[PDB]
Amino acid sequence: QSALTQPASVSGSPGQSITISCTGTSYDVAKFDLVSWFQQHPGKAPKYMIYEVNKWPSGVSHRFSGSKSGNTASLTISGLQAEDEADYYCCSFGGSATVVCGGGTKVTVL
Amino acid sequence: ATVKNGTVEEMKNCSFNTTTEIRDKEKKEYALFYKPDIVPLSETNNTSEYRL
Amino acid sequence: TRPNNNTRKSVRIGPGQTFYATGDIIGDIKQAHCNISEEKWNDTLQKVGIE
Amino acid sequence: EVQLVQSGAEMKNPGASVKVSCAASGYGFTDFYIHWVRLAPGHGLQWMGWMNPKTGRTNNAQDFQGRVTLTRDTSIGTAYMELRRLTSDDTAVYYCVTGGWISPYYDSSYYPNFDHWGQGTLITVS
Ligand SMILES: *[C@@H]1O[C@H](CO)[C@@H](O[C@@H]2O[C@H](CO)[C@@H](O[C@@H]3O[C@H](CO[C@H]4O[C@H](CO[C@H]5O[C@H](CO)[C@@H](O)[C@H](O)[C@@H]5O[C@H]5O[C@H](CO)[C@@H](O)[C@H](O)[C@@H]5O)[C@@H](O)[C@H](O)[C@@H]4O)[C@@H](O)[C@H](O[C@H]4O[C@H](CO)[C@@H](O)[C@H](O)[C@@H]4O[C@H]4O[C@H](CO)[C@@H](O)[C@H](O)[C@@H]4O[C@H]4O[C@H](CO)[C@@H](O)[C@H](O)[C@@H]4O)[C@@H]3O)[C@H](O)[C@H]2NC(C)=O)[C@H](O)[C@H]1NC(C)=O
Ligand SMILES: *[C@@H]1O[C@H](CO)[C@@H](O[C@@H]2O[C@H](CO)[C@@H](O[C@@H]3O[C@H](CO)[C@@H](O)[C@H](O[C@H]4O[C@H](CO)[C@@H](O)[C@H](O)[C@@H]4O)[C@@H]3O)[C@H](O)[C@H]2NC(C)=O)[C@H](O)[C@H]1NC(C)=O
Ligand SMILES: *[C@@H]1O[C@H](CO)[C@@H](O[C@@H]2O[C@H](CO)[C@@H](O[C@@H]3O[C@H](CO)[C@@H](O)[C@H](O)[C@@H]3O)[C@H](O)[C@H]2NC(C)=O)[C@H](O)[C@H]1NC(C)=O
Repeated sequence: QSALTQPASVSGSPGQSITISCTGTSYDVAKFDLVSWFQQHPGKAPKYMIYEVNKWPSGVSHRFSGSKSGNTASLTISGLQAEDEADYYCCSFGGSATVVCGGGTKVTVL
Repeated sequence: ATVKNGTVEEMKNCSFNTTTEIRDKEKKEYALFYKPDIVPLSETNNTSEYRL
Repeated sequence: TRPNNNTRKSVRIGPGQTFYATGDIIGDIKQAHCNISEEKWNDTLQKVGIE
Repeated sequence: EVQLVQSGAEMKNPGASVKVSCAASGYGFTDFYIHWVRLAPGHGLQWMGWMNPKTGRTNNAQDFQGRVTLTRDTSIGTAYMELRRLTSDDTAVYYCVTGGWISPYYDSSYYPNFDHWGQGTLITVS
């Protein structure tokens, strides 16, 4: 199990509901509500979209949102745009004072 | 082990020969101890030999 | 609070009894401490000064 | 604003070791954790280890237990990661990050608040 589990790729037209979920063990997302999501376009940074499960840092549009349910944390989606066509990675708290990342994603807005 | 600048609150990592359950046999084992419970052993100068 | 994520280490010492000790410290090393609200302490010491 | 401008890309062949340096500006260096993450060419993303730039204490992914050792020079404002025992699987676009603020009273090291990043280097183990 390479790091956290994630879908390989997800998609959906504007107006459609989406969730790009990320799942870990009891030594993982369950405990501390420590999960975050990234926005990587090609040849750029993994732009910083969500952290502390639900919060969005400054510079983020408040369409983006997140959530936790026990062993998984779901990226919550609204109002798709051509900018949302992007990777959606996942990194969280891993035990023994580490983090553990996710397999990634590619969105294709339809 | 040592750290400089700022501040450091470290404790010592001290090894000691232990008598295992076989009285003939001994093995090297270690434990971490806070400084107040650890005192240098020899009245002569030695930077590594300590006592409880 | 003691923030350090200490570990339990056990050592057999003589026939059938175990000595315990700390193993590696997990995570980053930090300082133990205790907190008090400032204005409540000022109020306590002022009311004690009144007496 | 804030940047953690890394070095340029440099590569050796499998079995050797390589280097990447991670600068910082303008914010102070000794005040936030420095994190190293790896994004392999046909994979998701990985984590190398966290650097405490003040005391030098570090922890690293158990995959890289002996293969990686992190260091820093606070006066310059730069941090170093050196990966040994290389393979082609150790190709990636390597990134360097400021993690969370450092308090003396609690452990914020493992918080994945990968706020600001380095500008990236293409280390194909060639
Ligand atoms: C017992 O009692 C003790 C205390 O008595 C108690 O300990 C306290 O616990 C608190 C709870 O955790 C803790 O609070 C945190 O404090 C963090 C630090 O905030 C202070 O410091 C910064 C310093 O800023 C630097 O750098 C900036 C540039 O970035 C610069 O502008 C500044 O001038 C300064 O510069 C440095 O470099 C200069 C170079 O020249 C130099 O000149 C300067 O001198 C300096 O060296 C200030 O900016 C702050 O305003 C504060 O003064 C604080 O960051 C932290 O909040 C973050 O984390 C929280 C969770 O821990 C989140 O909930 C929160 O949202 C924050 O998250 C943001 O920040 C993190 C970094 O940690 C980042 O990774 C995130 O992505 C996120 O980013 C978003 O917000 C930031 C703004 O922060 C935006 O900029 C971004 O764009 C994003 O939008 C906590 O608030 C407190 O510090 C601690 N007390 C002490 C003394 O340590 C203890 O817990 C008690 N015991 C018990 C048991 O309870
Ligand atoms: C504080 O210290 C404690 C230890 O005193 C520490 O908790 C430990 O965390 C490790 C993880 O780093 C736990 O190890 C697990 O062991 C089980 C075997 O029972 C494995 O199944 C686990 O691995 C699975 O999950 C991984 C993802 O996390 C997968 O990648 C992997 O493929 C496996 O499927 C894992 O190795 C260990 O059990 C705990 N021990 C205790 C006593 O809690 C804790 O993390 C430290 N930090 C904090 C903030 O508490
Ligand atoms: C406290 O001190 C003891 C020793 O005095 C430390 O234990 C030693 O840790 C090292 C590093 O892990 C061990 O050596 C390594 O072993 C592996 C084998 O997998 C090898 O591949 C490495 O090259 C290296 O040699 C060593 O065996 C171990 N010693 C004992 C007796 O267990 C301990 O880590 C110290 N702890 C702290 C917190 O300082």
